[PDB]
Amino acid sequence: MDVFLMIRRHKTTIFTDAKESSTVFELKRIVEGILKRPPDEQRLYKDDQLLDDGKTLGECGFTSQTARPQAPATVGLAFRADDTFEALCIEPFSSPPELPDVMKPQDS
Amino acid sequence: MYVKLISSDGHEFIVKREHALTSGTIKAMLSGPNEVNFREIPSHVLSKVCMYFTYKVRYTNSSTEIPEFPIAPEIALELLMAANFLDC
Amino acid sequence: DPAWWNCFSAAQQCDAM
Amino acid sequence: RPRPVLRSVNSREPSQVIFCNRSPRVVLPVWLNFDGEPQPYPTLPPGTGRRIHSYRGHLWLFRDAGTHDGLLVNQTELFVPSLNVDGQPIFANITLPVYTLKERCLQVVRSLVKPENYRRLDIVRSLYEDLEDHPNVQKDLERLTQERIAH
Ligand SMILES: *CC(=O)Nc1ccc(NC(=O)C*)cc1
Repeated sequence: MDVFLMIRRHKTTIFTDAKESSTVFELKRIVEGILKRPPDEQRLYKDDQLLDDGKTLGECGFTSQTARPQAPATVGLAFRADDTFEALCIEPFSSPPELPDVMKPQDS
Repeated sequence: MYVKLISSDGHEFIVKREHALTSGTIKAMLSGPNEVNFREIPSHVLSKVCMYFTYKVRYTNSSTEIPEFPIAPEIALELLMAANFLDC
Repeated sequence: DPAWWNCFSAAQQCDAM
Repeated sequence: RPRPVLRSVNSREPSQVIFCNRSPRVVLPVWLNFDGEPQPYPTLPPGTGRRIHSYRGHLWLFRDAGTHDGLLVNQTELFVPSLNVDGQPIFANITLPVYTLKERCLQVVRSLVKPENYRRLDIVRSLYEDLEDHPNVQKDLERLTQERIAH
C-alpha cells in the first residue's frame, strides 16, 4: 500500500513515500515542493524507462514489496536544460573498502 | 519539512525533519543558532543511515510484522561507527 | 497497560507485604 | 530485595497459549519460574507456530536463540497467559523490536567476528566494550525491574 522511494539525480538523493494509488504527476508535485521545479520540467524513470504522468506508482512497477522502507526503490530523475531534457544521470555511491581479514567466512 | 544531509564524497540527501530528528546528534546540529555536512561519513553509509530514519519512523509503534533491517558486512563496520557517533 | 505491568505490580505488593 | 518479582504464580489454572514467530530469528521461549529464574524451552523456527500448555498468570520472554537478542511479544516485553474465554487460545505473536541502529550494527558484527577478534578491529575505544557487552536476559530483567520501580 505504502511505497518508499529514492528520487535520485546526479548526487542528489531524495527520500519520500507515497501510496500505490498515486500518479507519477502527483510525485512530480512532491519534487516541485522540494527542488522548486514544475512537473513539465521533470522526467521520472524506473531504471531507464520513462514513466508518464498518467500512471500510478503501483502500475509503473513500484509495489509495496519492492518499494519497502529498509530497501526503497530508486526513481530516476532528469530536468530540462533550456528546452531539451538532460541525459538521465545518477552518480553512483562511494565504494566500501576491502572486508577485513577477520570478517570473512572461512570454514572448510 | 525537509532537511539536507551531505556526505563527505559529496552526495546530497534530503529527508523529512521528523526523520532527521531520529538521530539525537542531528537534533542539536540544527536546533537553531536547514543543511548539515558530514565530512567523515561517505555516501554509501549516509544513504543506509537515511534508510534507518524511514525504517524507524515507519515501524515504531506499528503493530504490523516488523521485518529485519539488513546490513551488508562490508558496510557493517562503517555503519556501526556512524550509528555510535550519530546516536540512533 | 501491558498485561505484565499488572503482573509486576501485583507481585511487589504481595511479595513485600 | 528479598525475592525477585518478575515471576509466575502457581495458579494451577491451565491456559492454552500459541507462540507465533513473526521474526526471521530462531526464537527461544523463556518461562520465569515461581522464583524469578528463567526456564528456557525448545526453540521456534522463523514463521512457525506452536500451541503451548502453560498456566494462567505465568511470565514468558522471548529472545534470539543464538545471539540472545531481545524480542518483543504482542508489542511488549513479557507475556502473561490468562483465561481462554470460549475456546479461544491466546496468541503470543513474537516480533522484532525496532532496534537502535547502533545495537543493530553490533548484532551483525558479533555474528561475523567472534569474541577474541573484537579487539582486533580498528574502531573507536568505547566500542570493543559494546561489542563484548552481549544481550543478557538476567541483566535485562534487572533493568526491566529497576525501570518500573520509579513508577
Ligand atoms: C502474571 C502475574 O499475575 N504474576 C504475579 C501475580 C501476583 C504475584 N503475587 C504473589 O505471588 C504473592 C506474583 C506474580
